Formats: sequence, C-alpha cells, structure tokens
Amino acid sequence: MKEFYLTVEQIGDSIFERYIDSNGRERTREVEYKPSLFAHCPESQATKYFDIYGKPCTRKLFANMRDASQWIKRMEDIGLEALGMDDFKLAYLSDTYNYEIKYDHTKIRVANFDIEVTSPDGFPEPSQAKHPIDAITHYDSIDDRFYVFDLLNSPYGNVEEWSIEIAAKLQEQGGDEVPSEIIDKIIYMPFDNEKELLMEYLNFWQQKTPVILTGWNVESFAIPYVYNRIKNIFGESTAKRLSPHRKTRVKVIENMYGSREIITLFGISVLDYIDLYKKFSFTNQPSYSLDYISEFELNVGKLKYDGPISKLRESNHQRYISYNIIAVYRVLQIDAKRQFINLSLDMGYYAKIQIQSVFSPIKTWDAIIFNSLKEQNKVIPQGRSHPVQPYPGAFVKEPIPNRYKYVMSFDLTSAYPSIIRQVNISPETIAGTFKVAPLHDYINAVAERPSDVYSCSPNGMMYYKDRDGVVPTEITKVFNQRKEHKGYMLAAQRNGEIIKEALHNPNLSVDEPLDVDYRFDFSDEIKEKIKKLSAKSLNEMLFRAQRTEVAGMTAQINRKALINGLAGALGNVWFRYYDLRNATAITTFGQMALQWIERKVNEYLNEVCGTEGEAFVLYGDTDSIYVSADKIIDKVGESKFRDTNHWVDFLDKFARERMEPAIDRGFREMCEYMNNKQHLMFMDREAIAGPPLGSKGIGGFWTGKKRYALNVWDMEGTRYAEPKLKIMGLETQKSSTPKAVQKALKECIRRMLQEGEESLQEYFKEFEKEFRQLNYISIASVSSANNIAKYDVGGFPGPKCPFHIRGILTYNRAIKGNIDAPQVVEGEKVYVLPLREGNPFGDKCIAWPSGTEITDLIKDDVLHWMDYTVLLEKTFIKPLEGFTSAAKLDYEKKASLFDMF
DNA sequence: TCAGGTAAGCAGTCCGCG
DNA sequence: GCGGACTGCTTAC
Ligand SMILES: Nc1ncnc2c1ncn2[C@H]1C[C@H](O)[C@@H](COP(=O)(O)OP(=O)(O)OP(=O)(O)O)O1
Ligand SMILES: [Ca+2]
Ligand SMILES: [Ca+2]
Ligand SMILES: [Ca+2]
Ligand SMILES: [Ca+2]
Ligand SMILES: [Ca+2]
Repeated sequence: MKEFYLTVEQIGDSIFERYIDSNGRERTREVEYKPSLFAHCPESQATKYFDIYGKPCTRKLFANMRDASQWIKRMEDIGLEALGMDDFKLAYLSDTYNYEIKYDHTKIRVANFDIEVTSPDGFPEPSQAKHPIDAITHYDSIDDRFYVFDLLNSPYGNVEEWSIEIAAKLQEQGGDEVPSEIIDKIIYMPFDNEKELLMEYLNFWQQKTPVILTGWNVESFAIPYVYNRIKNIFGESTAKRLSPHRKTRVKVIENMYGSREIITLFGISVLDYIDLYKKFSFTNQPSYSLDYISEFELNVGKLKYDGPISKLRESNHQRYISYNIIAVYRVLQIDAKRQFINLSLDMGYYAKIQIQSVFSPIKTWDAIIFNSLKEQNKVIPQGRSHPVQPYPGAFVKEPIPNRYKYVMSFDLTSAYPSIIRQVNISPETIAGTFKVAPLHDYINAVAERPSDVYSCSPNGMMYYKDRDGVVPTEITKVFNQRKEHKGYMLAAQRNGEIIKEALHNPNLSVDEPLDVDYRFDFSDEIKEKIKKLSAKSLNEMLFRAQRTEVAGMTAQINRKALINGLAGALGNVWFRYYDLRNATAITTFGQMALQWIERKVNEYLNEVCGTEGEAFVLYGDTDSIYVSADKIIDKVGESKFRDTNHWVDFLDKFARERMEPAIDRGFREMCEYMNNKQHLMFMDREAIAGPPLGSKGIGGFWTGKKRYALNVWDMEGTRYAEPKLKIMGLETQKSSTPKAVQKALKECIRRMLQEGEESLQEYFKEFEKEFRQLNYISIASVSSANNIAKYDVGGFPGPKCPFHIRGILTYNRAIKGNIDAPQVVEGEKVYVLPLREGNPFGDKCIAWPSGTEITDLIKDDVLHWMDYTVLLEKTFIKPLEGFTSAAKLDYEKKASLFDMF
C-alpha cells in the first residue's frame, strides 16, 4: 500500500513523523530535514524555479531548519523577499508525499476519552489540578474497546468496584442502561490508588498512542487536567509521556477579553469534538453541554442523577462510572451520525497539513496552493504584514414589507467561487486596471466595455485570459468534490420523501428494510417494494435515508465552507495571498450580478405579461432573487388546477423552461460585457412557495432585509410529502429566543402561511391563555455572556450594563459565599429571565448557566418572581406584532357590525 | 469566543425631544 | 414614547 503520515512535528532541526508504512504498520522516524527557500536572481542565471509572476529564483539549500529560519530574519534585516514555504513541516510533507494521499482510516488510532474529578470546592481548574482523577474512560478505535480506569480509594471516599451487570440493567431495574451493544467492549480496571491508576494509564498510552485525540472539551479540560495532575504527582518528564516525542508546550489561547491555557502534545492531533461540532455542524446552540447536544443530535434522554456532581461518586459510584462510559459513547454516536472525524481526515490529507489545521482555512489553503504551485516548480511569495482594512461586501435589496402569495426563488451555485473561476481571480493573473464607472452604469449596461483583452470585474480589476490562476484551478477541484457530495445529499433527501409518502399506507406484514444505497435515487423496482413494506421497515429505511442525507450534508456544506473560505481569505491579513483588489473584485462583481439579473428578470416578465415598469423581483440577498409568481398563476387561473401539486408542477416547469433560459441568456451577456474567461453564473431555481390550493393561507411574507417566511412545496428538486416552512432571520431561527416561544411563533407562522388570519387568531388566544404553565427553562431567553467583569461595580451593574450581564450579577449576589453553586463562565451562554417589581433579588432580571437547572437554593424564588407578562410581551407578542403588520394581518380579532347580534 | 469574509437585523442603555 | 448613537449579540449570505 501507499504510505501516509499520521502526525508531523518540527522539533529543533529534526522532523518527527509518525506514519503508516508500505505494509500498513505504524512507525516513527526522526529526519534531519534540510529545507529549501528561495531568493530572486538575475535573468542571466539559469534556473527552473520561478515565482508566481514569472521572475526567476535561485534555490537555497540549508544545512538545517534553524539556518533557514535565521536566513529569513536576515533577509528582513536587508529588506529583501525570502520566498518559499516557511512552515518547514508542510514542505517536508510535500517532499515526502508527492502524490495524492490515499489513507486507510482503519490504521489510524482514534482515541476518545473523558475523565472524572471529584471536587468539593467548586470547579476543578485544570491549571491547578489539585483534586484526584477518579475515573478515565478511553475508547480506542483500533481495538474498538472502552478502557475504564476506576479509582476505588480517594481522600474523597473509598468505594466498591463498578458492576457491569448492574450497568447493563434498565434504569427501571435500578441499573444504568449502558447500551447493550457496548457492554462486551468494556475493559474495566479498578485501582487501589491514584498513582497506580495514572502510571498504568501512561503505560497503556505508550502502547496505544492516540493519533487523533478527541472527546468533549478535552482540549480545555481533560488534556490540561491529566497533564497537570501527573506533573504535580510525578514531575514534568512523566507528564510529557503524553507526547510520543516527549515534547509539550503550554499554549496561550488569547481572545478579545482575556486568555486561557491549553497543552500542545507534539506528535498528537487533538480534535476536540466540541470545536469540531461548532465549526462543522452549522447550528448555533443554546448550550454546549454534552447532554444538551446528545439530546439534540440523537434524541437520547439526559443522564439523570440525584444530588450535585461533587457528591455523585460517594453516593453512587456505580452510576458515576456508568455515566463516564456513556459520555464517551455519546461522542462516538454523534460522530457516527455527523462524521466530522472522517471530514477532518479527508480535508487534512487533501491539503497535506497536520490534521488539526482543518480548523484554519488560511493554513488549509496555504498548503493546497503551495503543493499545487510546487508541482510546476513555482515558488510561493513571502507572507507580509497588512493593516486590517474594511472592504465592501454583498448587495441586499430592501423589500417592501408585505404578504407575498406565490414566490419562486433562484440563486447562484457556489456564487463567490464561481465568480473567482469566471473572472479568473488569482494573485498571479492580475493584468491591470481600468477606469471604473458608477456600479449603476454596469448594472444597466450603459458603461463603456471595460476591456477587449482581459477578464474584468466592475471594481476596476482586469485579469489574464490565457491560463487559469492557481486560485481558480484549486477552488474548482474542491468545488467538484462539493458538487458530488451535494448530489448524494439531495438524492437521499428525495429518497426520504418517497418513504414518507409510502408511510401513509403501511402494510400489515412482517418484513425487513431493503438493502439499498440511499445516495442514489430509488429505481422503479425499489419504489414498488417500498409500497409493500410495513411501517416498521419503512421507518427504519427513513432513519437510514436521513442518516445518509446527514453524511452528504456534512461532506458538501463543509466543502462549500472551505471554498467560500478562500474567497474570504483574500480579505484576511494573515493569508499569504491577501489582496483587497481581489477580495473586492469578487464582492463587487457579485453586487453587479444580482442587480443585473434583477433587471433582466424584470424585463423578461414584463414582456411575457404585456406590462411595463412592474417589479416581479421582490427581494434578493447577495446572489439570490425572489420572484412574485402571482401573475403567472392568475394567467391560467386558480380554477384550472386540480390540487396544490398541480400548480407546483406548472411553476416548476415555468421556472425550468422559461425563467432559467432567460436568466442564462442575461448572464451570458454579462459575461461578454465583462469579457470574462468562462460563463459560470448558474442561477438555479431554489424554492416554489405558495398557500395550499383553496385555503386562506397567505403563502409568505417579508418584514425587511434578512427576515421572511415561505411555505415551500419544492426545494431544489425535492418535492415534499408535506409543505415545509423556509423561515430566515425571524425569532424562530434565533438561539436567543426561548424554546417554547420559537415553537409557538413557528406555529403562528404556519397558520398564517397555510390557513390564514382566523386560524392565527385562534392559536394566539390559546397560547396567551396557557403560557404561564410552561417550564421556566422553555421560556427563558438565551445569550452569550462576554465582559462580565467590565460591567461589575462592587457586585452591581456599571454604566451601559447589558441586560443579560445585569442578570448574571443578580445571580452572583444571590449565590455569594457558595463555593458549590455553579459559576457563570465568561464567554459561555446563560438563560435569562425577567423578575417582577419588588423581588428579593433586588433587580429586574436573573441569569444562570444555560443547559442547566438553576441551583435549588434560589430556584423556588426565581419561579415565584418570574415576570410572565414582560416575558410574553418581549419574546412573543412584539415579534408576532412585527410578523402580522408586515403581512397586513391581525393576531387579535377586530370588532365588527356582526357583534350587534 | 484560536480558527474564515461583509451586511444587517433586534434588544437594550442612555438621553434627547420644548 | 420614539429615535439616534452606541454596544452586544446573532443571523443571512
Ligand atoms: N459562511 C460563509 N463564509 C464566507 N462567505 C459566505 C458564507 N456563506 C455565504 N457566503 C458568501 C459566499 C457565497 O458563495 C455567497 C452566497 O451564499 P450561499 O448562497 O449561502 O452559498 P453558495 O452560493 O456558495 O452555495 P450554494 O451553491 O449552496 O448556494 O455568500
Ligand atoms: Ca462527567
Ligand atoms: Ca447560492
Ligand atoms: Ca403500502
Ligand atoms: Ca443564496
Ligand atoms: Ca441551487
């Protein structure tokens, strides 16, 4: 087999690499890598190395990496560019793996671990590590085993061994319900003292050294805690055994308002699953506790126990250990679904970076572009310092607030990357500038044609047309991968709808789910069998379809994020190829494209309707348009349609056969106007939206920019079994809105769009009447909490104190002296509730850590003093008032002359 | 919130507005 | 009471 790296490090003048050799075995080597860097040289000097602009370079081979680094410094001292890859391990990987890497995940050791630490004096600070580690569960992907290290004897209590038999029993049997499918995979090791636990753990670690290390909050908690605890007990050298090269560094993580410390373990790639989730999931959650995320992703109930976590080991060690094991399993279950580890490995090996670098698009692209250029003996420029400067972004159309009955939407496929490819935007393809006219002049095609030679953007930039830039070349490759995965995602989605339809008529039989590949549209034969399956088999198929769709979503949206990151990287001062000429070339072209095509679509539709000056495009944002289809529907007449699906077909056909050809013609003209290299503006139909046929539903509404709701029947070719709301920006979509309020507001919107005014008024009256019974957590607002210290003045709100920060200070006074009460963590999220006049907390709100119940010693007082009226008005009524006035509707029935009877 | 761009919405504070 | 200047937070792209 072809070899592949596992990890790579520079330690002094040595490269330390762990790798899989040609026989599939893990090996480690130290290599005295001699790096090369480059300097510009005279034309008369024969060379095969050229910078990206075609200027000749001489290669400078160094005795060692430190010599190379010192040379860079001296070149700065002289004032001359020092060219080439200055991150020497990336150059080492490029030299060592000079081919597309084919990796085998089954040979990569993926460790997932979680530790427990009993602490009677509050949160166990990792940097102090003053409390014993009393449990470690460590799952190894190669062994497929959960290794459990259990401390029986502690200063905080002596306990009995954990029982696997009790662990397997139902909660209703007094057991822990450790899933039966992992029971046989547990390797349980009890220890009489902490020193032997940790020594054995380190020996185990040497034997089974993680390549990828993950878990929940492992980078901020588990790793620093284990490292510091071992350091405290045994000394530094023993703690450094966590690194296979015995090298570690305390790394200071700085944010806007403070810093924290993590431990870098050389020769290990730490991918904390919380950070994987935050980057790759495209959610924003009210809380990031594992119990909250597990419930969200897997629909598993919260791990329940009595009393504080600090007394759980002494009161119920059995449950203590079981929940440690389950917590490790939950992360593995999330990953089986979301496949973020597989994503990281894919992207990492593609770019030829340290796997943990997938968190940085700048580093990822720097390595992709470097490897690409290196193949052509081209030499990358030196990174430079740039002051951060603002620059212009997308255009967003100001919509007229209103109901909109029938709507078809269209938007560009991979807009910014397609602009890059079309215009040929790259560092080395810059050809010059042209004198710019107002943007309006290009939009309306009255401005002079920018160039008869070069490919142009309306920001004034011109680009070569003879060859593709390295940015268009490399972005195309990742775009093509994205497209393949999106194909699989959409097929799984369509397949899902086939199953949902069949579930309307399940068969009374005993059978199995069909063995099918959900990434491909079901054949006629599969469809026929599905129509004969039981509800049990259908639901199992639906679950598998949806898992396939999730896998496709992960693969596609994060490849989309990567290529969109390259467009963004051109406006990031840390990027090697930072250039505001190129960043603005993209964004300004985007602004032109949207407004150009708005004009074109308006012109086309006024023509087919025999009108003049009417606006069919009601809205657009960045690369999208929303077209009113009322007149198209009315041209055939609603009476002519058999059912909803009938007019959806008609609009689908109209969009595909009339709109899209018109749109394509408009963009082809724009391509030629800008003299672009290749037409790649593909604005495909997204949504077909409208009320159910014969209903009083309003179909859709806008309140303003980035705030709208549509009742959608077909989305990018997926015809829904049931209509689905596309809601953007409104309070139902914000993590700050109370959960129960999101639900109620969503139902209000559903009723508005599908059923009409009367239905809405019915639901509002009921929600208003019953909402005080809602659980306090379900009606609490949510906010991130930054700068708590800034606004704290002797425990009281300072000037300009934010409402949520005020809440935290109220909490802090109410729990003062309690070393045990949960502390609000700076930068994390809190629930927030308003408090009625004259409450014992002495202020208008209280806040507490999100994802948790408020501590018992104030809970009853919070509940008693909760201001339900203020809560209702702020989170429910005011947004609803916004929705209904926009839609020209009333949420409360107006008096009429019929009331006289 | 270490990690990737800008546009733009709403909550809330402070304070003006005769 | 609303709105403008401003901060904070959170979305849509
Ligand atoms: N998370 C992001 N980071 C940077 N730029 C973004 C992001 N989301 C959107 N953009 C910019 C770049 C996109 O090309 C452009 C249009 O957004 P959007 O329509 O959501 O994606 P897209 O056009 O790239 O892909 P799709 O093919 O799924 O529509 O807005
Ligand atoms: Ca725990
Ligand atoms: Ca798009
Ligand atoms: Ca059937
Ligand atoms: Ca879009
Ligand atoms: Ca599309």
